Amino acid sequence: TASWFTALTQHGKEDLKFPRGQGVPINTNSSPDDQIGYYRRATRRIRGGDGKMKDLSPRWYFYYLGTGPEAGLPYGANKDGIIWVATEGALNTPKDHIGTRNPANNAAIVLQLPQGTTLPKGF
Repeated sequence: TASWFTALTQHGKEDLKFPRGQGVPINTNSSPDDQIGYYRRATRRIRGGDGKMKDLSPRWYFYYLGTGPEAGLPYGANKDGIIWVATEGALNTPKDHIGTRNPANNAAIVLQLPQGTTLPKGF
């Protein structure tokens, strides 16, 4: 269970969020009804240089609605580390026909957004 897309890295202090209508990654292999889902924060820890564990910059992976680690959440559900995005005209239906990616036979799609998308500080 992998995201179809590469991650957004949060270098700043602000959690990811998008104005309504923005934030769905571009995917030419999906249609207007599909453009809806969530980002999920994935945090990694590493052995620091001084020996103590430390956090790396959080990553945010996009998943289509009804897929991925929170495949059961309905759109808009409040849950820490989960933020919601939807393009105008998407259908609030699970996207099982898109699903998630098997790295064995599909590279990640480099995450792109249409120009002029409003990113928070640090993304």
